[PDB]
Amino acid sequence: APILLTPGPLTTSYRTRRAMMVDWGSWDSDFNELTASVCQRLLKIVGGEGSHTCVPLQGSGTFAVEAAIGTLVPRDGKVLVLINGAYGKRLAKICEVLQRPFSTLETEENVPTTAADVERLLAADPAISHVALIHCETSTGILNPLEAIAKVVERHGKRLIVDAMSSFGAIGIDARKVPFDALIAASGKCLEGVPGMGFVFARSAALEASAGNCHSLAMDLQDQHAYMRKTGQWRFTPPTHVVAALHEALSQYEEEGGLPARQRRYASNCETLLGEMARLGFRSFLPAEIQAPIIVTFHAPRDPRYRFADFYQRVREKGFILYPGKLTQVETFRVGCIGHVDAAEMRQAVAAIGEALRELEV
Amino acid sequence: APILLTPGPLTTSYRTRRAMMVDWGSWDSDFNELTASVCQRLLKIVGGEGSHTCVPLQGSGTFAVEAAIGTLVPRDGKVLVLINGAYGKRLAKICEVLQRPFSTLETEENVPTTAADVERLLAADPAISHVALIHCETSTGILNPLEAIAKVVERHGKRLIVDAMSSFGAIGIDARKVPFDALIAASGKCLEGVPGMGFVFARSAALEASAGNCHSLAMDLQDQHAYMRKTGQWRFTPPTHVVAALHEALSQYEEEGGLPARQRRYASNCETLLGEMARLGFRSFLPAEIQAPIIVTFHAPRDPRYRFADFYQRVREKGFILYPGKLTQVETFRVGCIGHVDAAEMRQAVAAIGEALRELEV
Repeated sequence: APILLTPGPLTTSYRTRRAMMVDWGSWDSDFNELTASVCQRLLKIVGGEGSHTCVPLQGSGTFAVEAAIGTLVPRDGKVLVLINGAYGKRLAKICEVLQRPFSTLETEENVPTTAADVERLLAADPAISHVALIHCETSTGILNPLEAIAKVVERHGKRLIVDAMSSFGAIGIDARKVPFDALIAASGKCLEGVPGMGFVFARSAALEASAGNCHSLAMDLQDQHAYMRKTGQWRFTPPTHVVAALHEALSQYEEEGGLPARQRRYASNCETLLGEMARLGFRSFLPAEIQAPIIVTFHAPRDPRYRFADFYQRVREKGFILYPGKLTQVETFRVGCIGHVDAAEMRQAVAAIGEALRELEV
Repeated sequence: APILLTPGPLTTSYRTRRAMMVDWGSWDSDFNELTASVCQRLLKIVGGEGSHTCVPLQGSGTFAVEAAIGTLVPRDGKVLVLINGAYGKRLAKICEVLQRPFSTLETEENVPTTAADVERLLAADPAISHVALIHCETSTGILNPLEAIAKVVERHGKRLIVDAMSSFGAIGIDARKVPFDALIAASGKCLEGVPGMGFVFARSAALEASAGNCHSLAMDLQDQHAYMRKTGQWRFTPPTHVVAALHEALSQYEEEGGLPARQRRYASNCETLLGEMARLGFRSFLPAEIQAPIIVTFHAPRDPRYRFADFYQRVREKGFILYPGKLTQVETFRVGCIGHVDAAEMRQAVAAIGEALRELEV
């Protein structure tokens, strides 16, 4: 099994995988307990103990992003979508599919979404009800300044929907300090669970009033929450093994020292990565002042010999799975620095990368 | 870990769980291969090699049922929903939420949906475009006669959407003999995978023409299929470990002798169950002539001492998790006979049941 240097699904600890060796009953109180501990550990992290509720959902994070747009953004609401990358585009496609009146702020891939340009467009038309953005655009690993953007959004009585899939668990987000109606994350990223379940931190009072709003049965967070309030059970088949794994990964996250411990490791991995790759002659697409310690985009070698598909295949053989580029304009590739990986796996990865290239991109 | 005598999530083999000990890359060709083998093994079973395509989906089977109603049933289409149980009700809620013009045939819980009453209502109004039903209502384990109903539906140029979640893998369904536009199943039932992914066998030509129809991004089987045609990849995060488990469970299903081998075991489990429970003084809710070998509903003991929650708890301690009743009118409970369980675990379960009751329901 190669190490996965991707934005998830990623390399998980074996504790994490062990947890899946157990079959649970979805009706069973033990599983009801498991579910509740997961929700409360999650709600603990985001700092939403008083004001929000953690609604878990089957499927990927996109499922839960849609679920949140669907259940919280009303029929008569306009959303500003910030779109500085691929995740941002998905937000646009989701509002459209839900035919939700919406408006787009595309700010190109190499530069952050600014509080400033969010300010002007908001001032224009009080029509807009909601603002939606991605915290970390994994397409390039740009970190958007959410705290600056949240404050600017709140200052205008508009409401924030934050996609924190790639960043939740690793970049500090505190609910009482970053006002939002919805933060969405998933199981298989910075928390280091396996993939297969999403969750939404929704404001208690927004969700309670959202009864009937959702365009979807399966993705109705109000119906989901209400039923789970009542019975402690999921409406529909839960992915039991995924929830257990996430519970166990949450155990490890707490043991290791929480967000700061997870952030320190990733920041360290991010450095070793940039450090070693620079020493190979690689340029990062982003300079350090904007670079999230989640995933690094690197300019492809100019060498007319360079083939990503080749380069990927040789590095796999040496025990490391990298990630393709996602930019239309300049050829690149990506290396994650997250999951159950330390500074020393990073340098072995770069050393492998170097070896792969010497057969024969120069 | 107790044995799960439920309709799933259920007791899985350990081969199945072992498969999850591996992290896969969603972009990785190995995982692309894994995904394709799963789809083709699935498409093989339902007999849809020539006419249908297996679209896999994240989340539970309900997610894929919605996905199929959403992507295949047009804006200008009326659906007849057959509703002889809880699964049937969900179908009604889904068409409503999708605001799909629809109509209901409720036939009570103890008697099958008949080809005859489907015939009349169809003749009434050619408005109806689609018919939807559950093959096995797990609420009672009634088997609906789908072959009789399919033929009656086809005979009227209407189109069938079949929820086969509880029955697929164990009751014979052949595509060239049972005309349908969509059969939906999931990973965590009669196939004995773990839960966490759905799939839809959609008619090749219906799905190809469904471009844009879906009410959902996440649940758009056309967009999902098209993208997977192109890249061999899932649009969004796949639950890699779930797909691997299902692959491995599909391996075992093929080794053991396919549908007939799976059916023989379950029919045998079903007998031992009925056999032993009768010998305790239990009455099944259904007589043998209608009873699917999936799950058995049993009349609760009349004894004013009887408490399901108590009865459940003691049987758990003895290594068996049963299932609550789901009927509004008469008190019952349910015992599954599916998953990785043989005739001899069935009799140990009944013997435990007997023991649990002797402390002190009489």
